[PDB]
Amino acid sequence: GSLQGRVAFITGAARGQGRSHAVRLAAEGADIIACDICAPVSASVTYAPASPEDLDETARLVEDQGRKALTRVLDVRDDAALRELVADGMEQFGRLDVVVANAGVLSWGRVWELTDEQWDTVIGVNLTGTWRTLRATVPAMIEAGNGGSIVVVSSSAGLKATPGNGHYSASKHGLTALTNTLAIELGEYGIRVNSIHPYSVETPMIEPEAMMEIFARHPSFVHSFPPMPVQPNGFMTADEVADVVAWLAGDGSGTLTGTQIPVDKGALKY
Amino acid sequence: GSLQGRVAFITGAARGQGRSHAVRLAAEGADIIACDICAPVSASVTYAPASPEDLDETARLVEDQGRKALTRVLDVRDDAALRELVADGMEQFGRLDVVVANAGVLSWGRVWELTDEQWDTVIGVNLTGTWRTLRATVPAMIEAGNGGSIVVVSSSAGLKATPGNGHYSASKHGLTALTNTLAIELGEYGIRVNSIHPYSVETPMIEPEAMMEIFARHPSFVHSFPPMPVQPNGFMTADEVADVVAWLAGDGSGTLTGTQIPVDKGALKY
Amino acid sequence: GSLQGRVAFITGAARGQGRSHAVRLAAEGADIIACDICAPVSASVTYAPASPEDLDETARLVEDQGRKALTRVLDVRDDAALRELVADGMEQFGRLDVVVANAGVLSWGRVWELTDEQWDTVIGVNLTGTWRTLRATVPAMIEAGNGGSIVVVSSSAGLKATPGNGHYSASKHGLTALTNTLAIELGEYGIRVNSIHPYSVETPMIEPEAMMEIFARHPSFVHSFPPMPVQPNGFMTADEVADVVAWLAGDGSGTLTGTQIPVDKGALKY
Amino acid sequence: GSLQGRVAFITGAARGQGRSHAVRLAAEGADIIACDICAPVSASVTYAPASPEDLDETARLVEDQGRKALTRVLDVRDDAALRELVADGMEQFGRLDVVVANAGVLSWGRVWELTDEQWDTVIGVNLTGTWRTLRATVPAMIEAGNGGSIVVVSSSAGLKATPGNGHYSASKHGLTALTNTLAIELGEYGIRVNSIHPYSVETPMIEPEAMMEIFARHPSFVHSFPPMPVQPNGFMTADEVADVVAWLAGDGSGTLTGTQIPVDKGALKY
Ligand SMILES: NC(=O)c1ccc[n+]([C@@H]2O[C@H](COP(=O)([O-])OP(=O)(O)OC[C@H]3O[C@@H](n4cnc5c(N)ncnc54)[C@H](O)[C@@H]3O)[C@@H](O)[C@H]2O)c1
Ligand SMILES: NC(=O)c1ccc[n+]([C@@H]2O[C@H](COP(=O)([O-])OP(=O)(O)OC[C@H]3O[C@@H](n4cnc5c(N)ncnc54)[C@H](O)[C@@H]3O)[C@@H](O)[C@H]2O)c1
Ligand SMILES: NC(=O)c1ccc[n+]([C@@H]2O[C@H](COP(=O)([O-])OP(=O)(O)OC[C@H]3O[C@@H](n4cnc5c(N)ncnc54)[C@H](O)[C@@H]3O)[C@@H](O)[C@H]2O)c1
Ligand SMILES: NC(=O)c1ccc[n+]([C@@H]2O[C@H](COP(=O)([O-])OP(=O)(O)OC[C@H]3O[C@@H](n4cnc5c(N)ncnc54)[C@H](O)[C@@H]3O)[C@@H](O)[C@H]2O)c1
Repeated sequence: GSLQGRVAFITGAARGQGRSHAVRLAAEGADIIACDICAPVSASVTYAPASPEDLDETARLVEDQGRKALTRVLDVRDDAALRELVADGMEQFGRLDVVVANAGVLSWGRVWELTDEQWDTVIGVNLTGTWRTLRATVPAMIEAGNGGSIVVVSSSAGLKATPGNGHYSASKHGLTALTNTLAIELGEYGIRVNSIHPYSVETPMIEPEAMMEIFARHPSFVHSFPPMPVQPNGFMTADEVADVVAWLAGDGSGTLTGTQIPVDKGALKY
Repeated sequence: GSLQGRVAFITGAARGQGRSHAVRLAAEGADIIACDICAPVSASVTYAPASPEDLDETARLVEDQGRKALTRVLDVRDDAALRELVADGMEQFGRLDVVVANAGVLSWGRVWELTDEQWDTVIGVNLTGTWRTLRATVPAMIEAGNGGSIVVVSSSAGLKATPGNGHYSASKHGLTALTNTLAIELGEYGIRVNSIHPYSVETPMIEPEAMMEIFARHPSFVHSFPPMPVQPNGFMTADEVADVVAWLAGDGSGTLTGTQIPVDKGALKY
Repeated sequence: GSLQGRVAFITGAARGQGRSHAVRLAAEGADIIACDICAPVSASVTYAPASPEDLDETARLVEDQGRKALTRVLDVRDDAALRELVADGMEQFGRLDVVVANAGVLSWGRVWELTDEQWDTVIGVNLTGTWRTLRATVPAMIEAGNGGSIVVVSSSAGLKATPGNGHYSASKHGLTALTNTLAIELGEYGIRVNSIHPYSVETPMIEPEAMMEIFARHPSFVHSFPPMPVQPNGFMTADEVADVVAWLAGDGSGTLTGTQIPVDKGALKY
Repeated sequence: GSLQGRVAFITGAARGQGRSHAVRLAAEGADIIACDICAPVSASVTYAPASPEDLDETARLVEDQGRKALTRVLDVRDDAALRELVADGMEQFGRLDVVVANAGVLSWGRVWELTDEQWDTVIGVNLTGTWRTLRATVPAMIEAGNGGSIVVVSSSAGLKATPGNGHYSASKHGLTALTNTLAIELGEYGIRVNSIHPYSVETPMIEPEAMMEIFARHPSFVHSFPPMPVQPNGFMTADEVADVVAWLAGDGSGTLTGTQIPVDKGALKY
């Protein structure tokens, strides 16, 4: 496979896109270090939470590919827990080639109506939590000496801010900037850093209830959420997003660092 | 008198660019609500801090333009302080036409070498603090019913992330997103929201030794910091930045909302 | 006035936006060199053409501002005619401070359905014609030695390409590039170069029959043409576009070169 | 292989990037239609031209992959030649799945110093010739009814214009626009359209002598041409660009349409 004998570290791997990346990267030959908070993060995040069962199942799916999975329940806002998982992973697998910084949360409210808890939770998990993930993994990837590839999961909202979630758009634009700063800073080490910007991926993060409420109260907001030109009905799958991550993780994308890749089937073109 | 009889609320107004905006908007006719921490923000911010004398100085300069100045020492991370200043300001002036969210801080370190204090300070002042400023002022502007103009001070690093300051670049990209989400959400209220992206402005924030050290350690980082094509030697002034803020604040820029204006004499073109 | 004693050269000045710039820059104190083809460009351009009477009217409006107008019927694709008008303008006024490259045409068709005529006309007037305008005017501005400001009229379709007019979108993206290349090349001469990107300006170019037909045949294209957030009904006026041009033309925008200014009341945010 | 039983049409296939794409897509299992002017395009293009022999070598390299090659000497500016090659191609192969519009030329000069020959050659080949290529191929792809993937070769200068070649930067920005217009127009047909933006690729197009002449006269222009952060010395190869084209051509990129992919090893981040 394109990743035979390599090792990837993936956050938010309990379900959804994170699980898809873990399984796909395993299918490509990588052993997997995977973590997820496996719990509701906040009263302000109103869709269904991931469970520890979900993470165990990612691990079974990785093992089904003939690979090894080290999994752990942790919060990416918990620096000590991240350091320890990285250390345990390096002891078990001995190298670190791919990082997928994927854990995130979403909530909704107009900028001046957002609460402290809404703000702090989204900025804290999405932006600070990603930074902590990067700070914990980068030294191990440098020390391993094999170069590497880091994929930061931003959002289409990380390139074009959307109404009703300025805190989420801010967190995700912040991720675009981290990706690009880190691409410059890690160039000399042979480590590439790129970001993906998905749209309309069918996971529990998309709460149809929340969207209907937003468009009910502010009908003009619909103009920020158009159909996808090459798939004008319904949603893309988490596995489809994993096609992009697999390619970025491997040598086929050796010419890309600092790129913002929209995974949106054309929606950002409208 | 492009702003005759109007009221502007400005953060970080003790000195530097914030001072220049206060005095200019005053000379255009606006009375001024202005605030600043007037103290060191963090050991991690190594250049000289502003003083309470600086903010009194801004107040006197505004008064010399024939206008009123309400000033206060507060931290933009202190929500109650912000709310109280907005309330006292509305009591005194009865309207709010312009917000210039200008308070900010800078420090330097590669992404994986940043400390919790460096990160938390930059994200908390620049991103969260700006959000708190917007949340505290937007409802007064809506209630006044005269529409208005909000200027968010981002940076050239909020459009093109730079090496050695990923936290700062993230904070300022986050501000780009806040500007654009807010522009959409406030359009129906007749309030325009735009961001400026300065480069090389002569204020204490760019005392040169930090940058000298960064380049000495990481020589390749110089490529991210080119000359300004229309001023290839030296620095732009804080009063030059206030020309742009003055035009965005007033009606001459009525066709602009959601725009990112580089104030860089062309440096972003390189 | 902000442009007192200065001289501006404006193309497509017979009506619409170009007329509004001519009259506005005259009100600011500038003398005006104004030109327009005053004729239908092509059978492929289906809205009403400008007439010589239109250009004489622009001249009368300039003269009512107390300023002088040199006007000339010419085609921006005609190099000799451009060179001759620049020369006559320098003989009359002895200087050249502002250039507004505004002449433009529009037609509609899907990429693979466009005719040679449709393509050649739009590329030829918009992209090549603007280039000829800059080549003919830039040497005179340099020679005069007072620095200057050049405004290139692109479109929102010069930043975000639209369906049904790939030729026009390509021409206007070409103008964004020309603006930026020229800004770098002219920096050393003290000449600023910026582009404006309007949307939904009420001129004959936007007679609604063509757009109505495009939408009826290709209904999904409607997603590319959202409302303006701060003006969700109707169109902006040519005089409103002239507010931005006037500011760019003068010293208040001395910190801007190489900037792309959307004049769209927020529409590109959606 | 990923493109087994499919057909790809490639322009500029005599050598350099175009040859790399033809041989790679053949290795993935596609039969090839390939064409090239195999002659000097213009006195204004000063580096060595491709030869008919170059194109025959490409054909052999395709046949070595065990695939069929239909090749033809033609100018992409020549519409009848394109239609006839497309027609012969469909008769021979029966379908058309991938188009790589790669033919291009480069020359150098400041905007107001460019000759008519310089301008007309670069716009005619790069912008108009690419348009003609798309207009000739898109109908055949639609009629075949299998969807498809179209790759437009722009340049880093199609994202960030460069000094000394405003005409080339304009032509390549125009290609960005064509890509995105076409992505919206072709979505309903299951045809994806994406653009690549390479930098520093080792082909005859990079003439060390012309660069040295440019920097000799205008030293400040060097700031637009930085090193590649993940390959700070030397050039990337044509085969490395072909990794990106092979991925875009195939189903692994099914989530991408309207994307601008920089192929620059990070250079655009500086
Ligand atoms: N669903 C979409 O349409 C969409 C679009 C663009 C971007 N995104 C982003 O994609 C990424 C994956 O989201 P998803 O769609 O699979 O949704 P999801 O909610 O199903 O998956 C996110 C996972 O992250 C975990 N997580 C949340 N906070 C965490 C924390 N503090 N520490 C550790 N783990 C945490 C969750 O438990 C969950 O398992 C997220 O970053 C999200 O913002 C989603
Ligand atoms: N100087 C530059 O080159 C440059 C370039 C681009 C952007 N910026 C941005 O411009 C803005 C103004 O900075 P400047 O150049 O005038 O530097 P400065 O340090 O001279 O001024 C910033 C002011 O903000 C105040 N401030 C900092 N943290 C605060 C807090 N928590 N609460 C209240 N006040 C606080 C400071 O006391 C100071 O008076 C900042 O947002 C900065 O990030 C500066
Ligand atoms: N109307 C809009 O909504 C809109 C939006 C974005 C950009 N634009 C651009 O604004 C600019 C001004 O257009 P407008 O809206 O005022 O439309 P308009 O057609 O009323 O004005 C354009 C003027 O350019 C002149 N012209 C056309 N081809 C010429 C040529 N070859 N040589 C000399 N003159 C020529 C015309 O005769 C006409 O007077 C154009 O470049 C157009 O592409 C318009
Ligand atoms: N080399 C670089 O660094 C670089 C960087 C960015 C983009 N590009 C672009 O990549 C593409 C490939 O260029 P390359 O680097 O392989 O250079 P190249 O000159 O080796 O290849 C270009 C090929 O296109 C052919 N061609 C030129 N004009 C033609 C016409 N009118 N009709 C048919 N064929 C024609 C040439 O004969 C040549 O074989 C071009 O579009 C170029 O602009 C190159």
